[PDB]
This record gives sequence, C-alpha cells and structure tokens, in this order.
Amino acid sequence: HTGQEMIISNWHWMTLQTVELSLSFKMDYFSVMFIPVALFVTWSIMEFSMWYMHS
Amino acid sequence: GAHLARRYLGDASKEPDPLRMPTFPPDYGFPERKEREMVATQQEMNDAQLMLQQRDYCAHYLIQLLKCKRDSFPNFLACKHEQHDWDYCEHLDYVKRMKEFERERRLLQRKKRREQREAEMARG
Amino acid sequence: SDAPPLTLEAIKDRVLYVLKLYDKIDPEKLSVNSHFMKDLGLDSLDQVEIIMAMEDEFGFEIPDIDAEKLMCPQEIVDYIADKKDVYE
Amino acid sequence: AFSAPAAYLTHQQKVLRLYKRALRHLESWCVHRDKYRYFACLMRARFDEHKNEKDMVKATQLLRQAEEEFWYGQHPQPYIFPESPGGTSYERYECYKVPEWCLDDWHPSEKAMYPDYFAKREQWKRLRRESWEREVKQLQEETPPGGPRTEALPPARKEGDLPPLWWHIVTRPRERPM
Amino acid sequence: SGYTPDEKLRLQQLRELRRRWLKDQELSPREPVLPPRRVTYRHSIFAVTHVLIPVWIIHYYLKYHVTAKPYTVVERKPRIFPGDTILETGEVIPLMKEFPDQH
Amino acid sequence: SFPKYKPSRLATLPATLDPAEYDISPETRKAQAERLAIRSRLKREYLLQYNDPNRLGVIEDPALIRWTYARSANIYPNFRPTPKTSLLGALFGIGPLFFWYYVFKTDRDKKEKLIQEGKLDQTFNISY
Amino acid sequence: GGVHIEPRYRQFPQLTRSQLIQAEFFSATMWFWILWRFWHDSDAVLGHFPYPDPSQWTDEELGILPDDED
Amino acid sequence: YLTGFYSKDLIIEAVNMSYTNAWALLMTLIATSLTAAYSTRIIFFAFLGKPRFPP
Amino acid sequence: EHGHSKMELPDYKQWKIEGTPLETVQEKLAARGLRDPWGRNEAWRYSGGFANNVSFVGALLKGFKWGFAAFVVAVGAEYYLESQ
Amino acid sequence: MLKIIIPTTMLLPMTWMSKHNMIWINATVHSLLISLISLSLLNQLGENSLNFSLTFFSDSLSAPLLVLTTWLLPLMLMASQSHLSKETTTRKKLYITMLILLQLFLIMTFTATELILFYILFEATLVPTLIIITRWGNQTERLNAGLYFLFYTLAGSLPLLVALVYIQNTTGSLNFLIIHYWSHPLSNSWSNIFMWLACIMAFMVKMPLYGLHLWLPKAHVEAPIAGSMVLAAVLLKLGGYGMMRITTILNPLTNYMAYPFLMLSMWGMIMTSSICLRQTDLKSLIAYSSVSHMALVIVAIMIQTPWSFMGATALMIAHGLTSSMLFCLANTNYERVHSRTMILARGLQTLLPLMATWWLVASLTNLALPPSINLIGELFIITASFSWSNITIILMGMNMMITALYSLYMLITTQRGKYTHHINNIKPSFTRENALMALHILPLLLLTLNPKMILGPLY
Ligand SMILES: CCCCCCCCCCCCCCCCC[C@@H](O)O[C@H](CO[C@H](O)CCCCCCCCCCCCCCC)COP(=O)(O)OCC[N+](C)(C)C
Ligand SMILES: CCCCCCCCCCCCCCCCC[C@@H](O)O[C@H](CO[C@H](O)CCCCCCCCCCCCCCC)COP(=O)(O)OCC[N+](C)(C)C
Ligand SMILES: CCCCCCCC/C=C\CCCCCCCC(=O)O[C@H](COC(=O)CCCCCCC/C=C/CCCCCCCC)COP(=O)(O)OCCN
Ligand SMILES: CCCCCCCCCCCC(=O)SCCNC(=O)CCNC(=O)[C@H](O)C(C)(C)COP(=O)(O)O
Repeated sequence: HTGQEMIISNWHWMTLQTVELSLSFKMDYFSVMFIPVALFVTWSIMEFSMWYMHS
Repeated sequence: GAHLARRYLGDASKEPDPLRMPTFPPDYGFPERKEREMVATQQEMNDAQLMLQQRDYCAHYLIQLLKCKRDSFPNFLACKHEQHDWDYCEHLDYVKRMKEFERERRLLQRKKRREQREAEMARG
Repeated sequence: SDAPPLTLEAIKDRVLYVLKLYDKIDPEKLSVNSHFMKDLGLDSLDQVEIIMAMEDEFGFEIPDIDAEKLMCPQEIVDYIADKKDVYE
Repeated sequence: AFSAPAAYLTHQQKVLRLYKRALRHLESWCVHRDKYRYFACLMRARFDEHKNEKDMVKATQLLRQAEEEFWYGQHPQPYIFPESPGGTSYERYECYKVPEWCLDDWHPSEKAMYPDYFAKREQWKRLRRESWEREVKQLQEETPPGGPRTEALPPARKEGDLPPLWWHIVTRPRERPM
Repeated sequence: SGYTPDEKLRLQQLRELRRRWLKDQELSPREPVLPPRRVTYRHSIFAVTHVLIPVWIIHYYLKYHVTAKPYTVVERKPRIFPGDTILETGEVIPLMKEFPDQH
Repeated sequence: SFPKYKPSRLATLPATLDPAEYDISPETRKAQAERLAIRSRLKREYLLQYNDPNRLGVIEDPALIRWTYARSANIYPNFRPTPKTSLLGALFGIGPLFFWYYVFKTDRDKKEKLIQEGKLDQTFNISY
Repeated sequence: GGVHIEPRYRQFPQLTRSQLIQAEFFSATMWFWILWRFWHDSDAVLGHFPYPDPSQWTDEELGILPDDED
Repeated sequence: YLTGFYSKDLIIEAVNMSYTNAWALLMTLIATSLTAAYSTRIIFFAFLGKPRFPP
Repeated sequence: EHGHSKMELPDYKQWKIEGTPLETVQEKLAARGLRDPWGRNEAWRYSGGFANNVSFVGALLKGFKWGFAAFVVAVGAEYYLESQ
Repeated sequence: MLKIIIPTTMLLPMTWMSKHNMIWINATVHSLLISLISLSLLNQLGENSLNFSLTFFSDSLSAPLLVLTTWLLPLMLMASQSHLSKETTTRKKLYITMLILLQLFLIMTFTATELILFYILFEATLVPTLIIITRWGNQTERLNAGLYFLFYTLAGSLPLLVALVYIQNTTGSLNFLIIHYWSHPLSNSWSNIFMWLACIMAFMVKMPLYGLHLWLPKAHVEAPIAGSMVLAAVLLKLGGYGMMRITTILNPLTNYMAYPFLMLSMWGMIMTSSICLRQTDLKSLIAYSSVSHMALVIVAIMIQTPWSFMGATALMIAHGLTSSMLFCLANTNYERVHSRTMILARGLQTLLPLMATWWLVASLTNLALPPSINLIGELFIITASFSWSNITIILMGMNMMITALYSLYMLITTQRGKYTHHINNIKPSFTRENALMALHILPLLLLTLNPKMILGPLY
C-alpha cells in the first residue's frame, strides 16, 4: 500500500573501538516479500510430511 | 540480429560500435538542432525517489503511475491508461535510439563514400 | 507405508501364481514340494529365469550364492519368509 | 548372505552369473516389457548356441569376449532394487537395529512394563546357556584336525541338541525394527 | 548343485528357532503397564498464548525501549508525488507542467 | 572387437575382465583352498569367541592392534636416512616455508613502498 | 484420515470419485485461467508496439546530405 | 499466464537484448530447450506407458 | 486400523497374450523359431484398466473441454453485461 | 588477591583431614565456591588495572584465564572420580593435592606483577604436571612422554632466565608497570636479536610452535584425563599470556623478527589440520587440533594489532573449554571401550543418544560455528591477518575447511554408522558424565552473550 521500509537495531551486541555490532534486522522489499513465500512453502511441506513420514 | 553478423563477417569500420557512438557532431545533420525537453524537475523526481536508472526523459508517466498505484491500492489493476502511456513513451524513446543508430550508420556510409571518391579523384 | 503384513500362505500363493504362468511347466503336475531339475526337467538357465521372475515380482533381489541353490517352491517360500521375517 | 562360500566358482557358476547380469542390464536398457521379452529371448538364443561344447579351452575362450561385450554395453546407470547394496534405501534402517543385549541394561522401573516379555527372555537365556555348553563339545568333536576347511556349520544331531552358534543368527533386530 | 542334507537340516532348525523367537517378540494385551500419577476453543487459546502475548511483549519492548535510544528504528521517508499534501505542514506540492498528452 | 578398458590407479581392473582366474592350474586351486582354510579358521575362532554367554567384554582383535602399532609406534625404528627419504624430507619440510616467506615478503615490501610513495588511498582504514 | 483402500494384485486400484472430480476441476480451472488471461491480454504474448524498420526511414529526418554539401 | 511465465519470459527477453556475451545467450536458449525436454521425459516415462511396478 | 481383509488372488487362466502387443513379439520370435515362456506373466500389464493409454498431447490438455465451456460462458456473460 | 589464594591453600588441610569416603564431595564443593569467589575479578575498568598490592595485579587479560583456571578444578575432580575408584586413600589424597597445587601455581602465575616471580611460578607449574603424567598414567609410554614434556619446556625456558636477569641488570626493574611505562626501542643488533630469541622461544615452545610440538601429542595421549584437560585448557595458554606480556619491550625488532615464526605457524596449521584427517587415535586427533589452534594464536600474537590481541584472547578461552570437553568425551568412550581407537567402536549414537548430542555440540563449537566465541576469535584473527597481508586468506580458509572436515569426520566415525557387533559392555551414560559435559558446554553458550568479558585489555 505505502512502500514502508524499515530497519530495526534493537540489541547492541558489542563495540570494538569504532565499530558497533548490534542485532539488526532489515525489513526491505526482499525480506518482506520472501517471509510469506517461505512460510507458505514450509507450511505445505510440513503438512505433506505429516503424512509422508508417519512411520 | 543481422547487424551483428554484418559487423563480425563484413567490414568492421563499415558500421559503428555501441561503445563509441556517437562519433559525429550533432549539428552535422541539420542546423535547427531541436533540444529534448524534460517536464519533471530535479526536486520532484528526488521526492518520488524512483531509481537512478529510472530518472530518464520518461519519468513523468512513471510518477503518474506510482501516484495511481499508491492511491487506488486495493484494486491492484485499477488504472492501466497511465501504464500504457508509460510503455508508449518508452517505446518512443527506443525508437529514437534506433534512429540514432541508423543515422550514425548512414553518416559513416556517406563519409566512407566521400573518402573513396576523394582518393579516386586524387589518383585520377 | 500401509504395507500389509504378508504371510506364508500368501507367499506360497504368489510363488504358485508365478510358476503356473511359466508355460514351460504344466500347472497340473507342479507341486509345492516339486523339484526343478528332475521332477520338471528344467534347464539351469530356466532356473535362473524363475529366480529372476520372483526377484521382479516380490520387489527384493536374492544374492547369486543363495539363488542358485533353490530348487523347490517350498524352499523359495522359506527363503523369502526368512528374509522378510514372517511369523505365521 | 546365508550360505557359506566355496574357494572358487565353477564354469557353470560364472556362466549363470554372467547370464543374470546380462539379462538385468538388458532389462535396464529396454524400459518396456515387450521389448525386454523379445530381446531377452534373443539373448537366450545367442546364449545357448554354445551349450553343448565339450572342450573347456574353447569354452573358457568364450565367456571372455562375452565379458568384454557385457562391459562395453553395461548401461552405466543400471536398475538397482531399493534394498540392494546399491539401492536408494540400502542401509536406511540400520540406525534402528538396537541389539538385544541392550535390554539387559534397562532400569527395573522400565522392566516393570512388559513383564511377560522379560520372563520369556529369561527362558531364552537359560536355553542358550545350556545349548552353548552342548554346542562347544559337539563342534570340538566334529571338526577335523588342523582347523576347519570351510565356514559351513553342522546342524544338531541329537534330540535335545541345538545347532552350534545359533544365538547370533536366531536373534536379530529385524528387517524393519521401527 | 543344491542344498546338502546337513545344510537343509541346519536351515530348518534355525528357521524354527527364529520363528519361535519372532513369535515371542509379540506383546500381550496387558504387556504395556503404565503407572499413573499426577500432581474453536483450541485455536482461541492458541492465538492468545502464542500470538497475542508475543505481540504485546514485542510492542512494549520496541516502543518504550528500542526507540528510546536514537536511530535504533529508522524508516524510509515516504515517497512524495506532485499533488499530495503534507500532514505536518499542510502545504500542497505543485503539479507538473502539463506535458503534451496524445495517446 | 570392442574398445579396451584401460585400468588406472583410481579405476582398477574389474574381476570379470581380469585374466588371472582364466588361466587355471592345480596350484592356483591349492592356493585358493589354503586361503579359504585360513579365512575359515579365523572366522571359526571369532564365532567361538563371539557367541559365548560368559563373555562380557570386547573381543580383542590382534590385527587391529598390529595395524595401529605399525601406523603409529613402529615408524622411527624402521626409518633409515637415505637419499630418497632425505630429499623428500628436505623438500616437503623446507620448500613450502621459504616459498610462503618469499611471497609474503614481496607483498609486504610492495605495500610498504606504496605507503612511502603515498599512492595507496588508505582512507577509512581505521580499524587494523 | 482417509478411506480404506485395499490392494488389488494385478487389477486397477480403486478410485474414489472425490479425487477424480477434484483433479478434473483443477485442470479445468487452469485451462480456463489461461484462456481468460490470453483473451483479456494478447499484448504480453505478442507485443503491444510495432517494431520500426530502419531501412524505410528517409534520409531527411536522419540528417543525411546528398554527398555534396559537406 | 502461469506462475513461471511472469518470471522466465521476462528473464529471456531481458537477456536477449542487453550488451552481453553471445555464448551466454546461446547456452541459456539451449538450457531452456533442455528444460522443456526433461520435463517431457519425466511426464512421458512416469505417466504414459503401461504399468511396470510390482504386481 | 490397518489393511486386514484377506485378499484373494485372481485365477491364472484369465491372463492371455491375446489382445496385447505381445503378439508382435511372439510372431517375430516364431519367425526366427523361438517363443517367450514368460509371455503371459506380464499380460496383466495390458489387460485391465491399464489397457487404454493417453497420448502425451492428450494428457497435456487434461481439462480443455470444461475450461473452454467455462471460458465461453464467461466471455458471453461479460459481453452481454458490459454492453449496457 | 589473597581472598583467592588463601582458600586455595586451605584446600590442602581440608582434603587431608577429610574422611576416607568424603574427599571428592568436599573438594568439589569448596573448589566451586572458590570459582564463585574468583568470578568477581571480571569487573575490570578501562584504565590501567586492579593493582591489588606490590606483588599481585589483575588486568582484563588475566581475569578470564584466572576464572577459567578456578572453574576447571571441579571438572577435573569429577572426571578423575571414575578411574580412581580402586585407589587407596593416601594416593587419592595425593592426587587431589597435586591438582590443588597446580591450581595454586597457575593462580599465582597469572597475576605475578614482577617478571622473575612469573618465571619462577611458570616453571613451578611443571612439577605437579610431570608427577601426574608419570605416576597415574595407564600406558607404558608415560615415562618417555614425561621426559619429553619436561625437557622440551626447560630447554626453551632456561635462556629466558638469563635474558630476564640481564634485563633487570640493564633496565633496573622487572616490574611490569615500570617496564611498560619506561619501554625503549631495541636497536637492530646481534645482541638484541639474541635477546629477542631468548625472550620469545621460551614461550613459543610451550604453545607450541610447529616444529617444537613433538611433546604435546605424547603428553596428551599418555596423561590421565585430568592431566589432559589441564594441559589442553590452561597450560598451553601460559605461553600466549607470557608472550602478550613480554612483547612490550621487543619493539621494533619484532616487526622483522616475526617472519620465521609467522611462516612456521601459518604452514603448521595446515600441516596439523591435514594430520588430523588421517589419524587412528582420538586423543592424538584432539592434540593436533589444539596444536593448530595454538598456531593460529601464535600468528595473532605476532601480528601485534588490537584486533589480533582481542581475537587471540577469545580463541584461547574458547579453545581451552572446547578441548577440555573433547578430552572428556574421549575419556568416557575409552572407559567403556578400554582401547582408545577411533574405528573400534562405531555407531554409538544408537546406543547413547545424549552423549551423541554432546558430541555434536562439541564438534560444532570446535568447528568455529557462529556466533560462538570460537568464531569471534577466529574471525578477528582472520581480519587482522588480512590487514597484515591479503594473501593470508588462502591459508586461513584452507585451515577452516580442513578443520570442518576433520571435526565432522571425528563425529561421524564414532557416532554414525552401524554399531560394532562384538561389543556388549556399553552401559548407559551416568549422571556424572552428563553433568560434566553440561558444565563444560553451558559457559561457552553463556559467554557468547557477553563477549567483552573475554576480549582482553584492548577492547
Ligand atoms: C534480586 C537480586 C538479583 C541478582 C543477585 C546477584 C547475586 C550475587 C551473589 C554472588 C556474588 C559473586 C561473588 C563475588 C564476591 C567477591 C567480593 C568479596 O571480595 O567481597 C567481600 C564481601 O563480600 C560479601 O560480604 C560476601 C560474599 C560471599 C557470599 C556470596 C553470596 C552467595 C553465596 C552462597 C554460597 C552457599 C549458599 C548456601 C549453601 C547451603 C569483601 O570485600 P571488601 O574488600 O571488604 O569490600 C570493601 C568495600 N566495602 C567496605 C563497601 C564493603
Ligand atoms: C626447527 C623448528 C623451529 C625452531 C625455531 C626457528 C626460528 C629460529 C631461526 C632464526 C630466525 C632469523 C635469525 C636471524 C635473522 C636476521 C636476518 C639475517 O639472518 O639475514 C642477513 C644476515 O646475513 C646472514 O644471515 C648472517 C647470519 C648467518 C649465520 C646464521 C645461521 C643461518 C642458518 C642456520 C639455521 C639453523 C636454525 C636452527 C638451529 C637449531 C641480513 O644481513 P645484514 O643486514 O647484514 O645483518 C642483519 C643484522 N644486523 C642489521 C644487526 C647487522
Ligand atoms: C626446544 C629447543 C629450543 C632451544 C632454545 C634455545 C635457543 C635460544 C636462543 C639463544 C639463547 C641464548 C641467548 C643468550 C641470552 C640472552 C642475553 C642477551 O641477549 O645478552 C646479549 C648477549 O648475547 C649473547 O651472548 C648470545 C650468545 C649465544 C650463545 C649460545 C648459543 C645457543 C644457540 C644459538 C643459536 C640457535 C638460535 C635459534 C634456536 C632455535 C631453536 C632450536 C648481550 O650481550 P652484551 O654482553 O650485553 O653486549 C653488549 C656490549 N656489546
Ligand atoms: C546388453 C549387454 C549384453 C551382454 C551380452 C553378453 C554376451 C552374450 C553371449 C554369451 C556367449 C555364451 O553363451 S559363452 C558359452 C560358455 N560356454 C558354455 O556354455 C559351455 C557349456 N555350458 C554349460 O555347461 C552351462 O552350464 C549351460 C549349459 C549354459 C547351463 O547349464 P545348466 O543350466 O544345465 O546348469
């Protein structure tokens, strides 16, 4: 709808002099588009495996 | 494509290469030399932040299409008139680029003919 | 899987079914204790052919050192049951 | 697997094994059934034309160019049964075969369940305990001096006797324990 | 070729013993003994204890701890087109220069 | 005729194509019989030690102990300094060290010289 | 979860009507979607703009002078 | 007008008219031809002939 | 709940080479003077519901009839509704 | 710091006056309490140090090693509890006394504000180790291993004493603070070159450097379990700590004097990683893996950049924990098998699942899997060496690939596959071994949450 774009750096892991390493998530177009596709495929695969490997 | 076969099987200097074009001055053809017009300013193109490769002479229709797509969101196929206009203008730009290529080819042809005629006249 | 637990009389029925369609031997004369080399006059190559026929039809393959010493349907049934661990 | 091997293979054994391998690879080449039957009959025809040869020198000269012909057209990707030593499920269930002696290490709380099974297990253990003491003497008195010449074991001869070295063979995890 | 009599006898006896053992592997109806001792609705509670609570915790953590520090959450500025109006200021963006429109 | 199969180190000759067992003599049969005899003797000993109900341990295998001792603890006493061994040791233990030293020395000299002359563009190279 | 289907041993397996009708319905849905999309839009498949021929373009608009002026 | 069309067709068109290596063009075209070929092989060998599985 | 119903095997007289493409194999074997002993063993692969096969093209357009009918109905409805 | 040293000393009268059947409980409980007390040293400051007195001082480099040393003793006692079941009370008390003395010497060594005291204790840590290896060793090669371990160390360390007394005579003080503040450049001369060699080789032989590592496989194979853990975990880090301490006076000689050792280490990592592939023994494989990791640490220390030092400290801690866990697992396997050979026992995952899980976790940690501190140190050293020269990446990547290969090979050979048929004494794993593995592994996955505690003074 909008084209919302966002990166979240919640937890600051450690600082090495002038470098900062923090737990940063990028929620760009690629990520926000690939999360639902991967989740849908995994859901279908898990439902199929509930039958394939019952034994 | 036939042009590639012509260049790699005929004479290389007969027709140009995409890397070095254009090789002749713009005013060689006709002296009026009309200037291309751009209807989208720097600031509004920056505000729309299209792309670096999308900021060409066809930008106004792209901005209109983006405005439509943002406005009528739930109906994802709501407007196609501005989409068709954007493709039509892109097709026109491609036509102009092909015009540049053919103009360069024919001008190089005429230059080669002139050089051959001058050499023959000097020899004769 | 849903594989039914195949049993000895089912195995014997399968062996007799495969053998009875082997036209080189008459179904009436054959018996589950009948031999191959003497009681039916079958060649060694023919015996290899029946061994491969059971191989194809049962879905499991018998090693050569064990296949060449099977001469009766009863011992074929016994070998298959031993391989597939059949109770009754 | 069950039968003990001999020191060498006779000429008939080699011929039969070559015939089986050739038919298998021919079936692999000809996917459909009718083609397989036709060419298998042709192969049998070309195979039995030298059945009645007498001299072993020429027969050994044969089955040598035959092996080369087989190796030239051996279908580099043959069909292998799923449980065969080359199949897709060769050793699939080998991670489920738990040895029987593991049950000797179970906690008494775990042995509280399945009590009749463990009673039968104790009965089997006593049977093995007596049978082993009989089998060692039987095997000692039956084997020839200088050590056995082949790995073939004799059966039980008396009434109460049991076949020597039967514990490993008799009890197994299963073909498909889980 | 074929089985030797000793081989046949040994195989028969081994087969009998193997079948006896395999039959002994069965379970009686009472064999598994379990000692008992204790100390839309399904989806309704699932969406409550698995979706709603993580949403609450994440929202609290993000909105009063993450954004308290500067630049932790930075969002791409929304695209501005000719014709829209800004909520913060109320000014209107001037439109285009009426490009010639044919086809 | 058919193209021949040429065996190599990593693709050995198949048993069927091998001609050793097609030249059959009585001494070959005797050799095969003796091989089967010793193999069956070892198998019988292993099976006797294997089915014993009284045994509650690991069957000590002399071959495994012999292999481990030969691989690990019996190398030096059988070692002799010979031109082949000395040359191989010198090469494989000295050549790589000097080769890598030369490579890194030239690379670092080139970088250090570029640092002196100043055309390296070390901008933003803060961490080191 | 399903119904009880028994083996056949050299006969055709039992087929429930549900899977047959579902498969036929989904194949029909795919073909209907293909036909509808193609009918609605023929441009994606064949192009929506003619390709100009560069030979027909006259020398006037390309600024070619007849080998004498310059 | 299937799911794979909207990606693969545009991939082929974009590859066809860019200043790229010609050998890559040829290999891509042969690769998609072989893709169709092996899909045909799967369908033909798994769904067309007479049954060949155990009885 | 498992598959325990005591399945009965069919009779062995049912399977005949007749009506199958094994006739060509048998005739070409008899022309050179042989026969296939295992000819009947695979007759079941051509006897029952497996007798009728579908061509690759015919398999491809599995549901053209229903889809075409639905497409024609939809186009007619759209034509008669938009023309208003 | 006497609040740590005094209880360690009191551990001896405690264990000697304890009952015959309660020595292990008392020793374990009070050593865990000592570790809890020693946890307070981790609170360092960005300034100089925690100068306790004129004799002991604590930095943020000595604090992690001190904590690891104090934490290792309970695991040593829990591991040694198995094979000492049939041992008399006096000899068990002597073993515990030797372990306590080793801990006390290491604790006094790691702070040691003066260099001569550091050398005295860093050579004193050699007697209890030799006694443990030579006395409570199973194989008949323990005597040769003890002789090798003693002499390889002492030959390197003897010139260090002469170098230290010469430095005291010229400079005038061997206190570390005065050394650091009054440091002056060493001119390029033969005498200074030999001073550098004398000061460096003593620590390089102990890590060890490739070419001087012959003592480590023998000492690790022949020693008992506790000796193996104390060798792989702490006693190797003595060389690294010593060199990071002493290299403050060898500049700028070190820039051009590090080339032979750098090349030796960067090729010996590959050589020992390859050696790990074709190994018929387990403890030898873990020993060679330790040699490879210590070669990487040597490279990091010789590079002499802040990231090199941080990665070196992290790698030392991580490798100590991982090697101790691996030696523990190998010892538990050997106790049941009684053979110590990789391919004799196979497919143990089907029989002992939880031990297979511990094997998998230990292999993953040794494999330098992110975000464990193993990979933190590894990657820091990789980046520092890349800054040193862009061609080091080839050797480092080859080492990483071979490390993964041999780790997964060790896991697969002993866990996957079909079980050996003729082994029927694989009793289920006790609670002691599972607790030992858990106490080995949980600190690693806890330290991966707070890396700054083990990143050294240059953080
Ligand atoms: C709700 C709370 C959540 C967090 C809880 C945190 C729990 C922390 C407890 C663990 C402590 C870690 C060990 C660190 C102790 C070392 C510090 C020690 O040296 O300090 C001493 C003092 O420490 C305490 O007095 C005693 C610490 C020992 C007790 C630890 C608490 C838990 C131990 C329980 C063990 C056994 C439990 C029961 C077994 C059955 C003396 O220092 P001092 O040089 O004078 O200080 C001078 C400054 N003054 C003047 C302001 C005082
Ligand atoms: C085997 C397992 C590992 C053991 C440890 C190995 C590490 C120790 C090896 C020693 C490292 C280098 C030592 C000296 C480096 C200085 C550079 C010098 O060697 O090169 C030239 C020196 O030329 C010659 O090399 C002179 C020395 C030659 C004699 C030394 C023996 C060489 C081979 C012996 C190797 C044996 C090592 C193992 C002993 C057991 C430079 O010429 P120059 O610029 O003018 O002099 C520099 C010094 N100045 C500036 C103070 C004047
Ligand atoms: C596992 C085995 C490792 C073996 C390690 C042993 C070798 C270590 C290197 C040599 C150690 C001895 C060095 C001497 C101690 C340092 C003291 C010092 O530096 O003082 C120098 C003195 O330097 C020396 O005297 C050095 C002489 C060395 C003699 C002994 C030689 C031993 C072997 C040396 C060659 C091997 C070196 C590499 C060994 C590699 C490992 C095998 C200054 O002299 P001044 O009198 O003050 O002069 C000032 C006025 N001009
Ligand atoms: C696609 C790959 C094709 C590969 C083709 C391989 C080559 C095919 C042609 C092989 C040529 C030969 O037959 S090589 C001929 C080898 N020599 C003999 O056959 C002589 C005597 N044969 C016997 O005695 C046997 O036992 C026998 C009578 C056969 C059976 O006997 P039984 O049954 O009573 O036991």
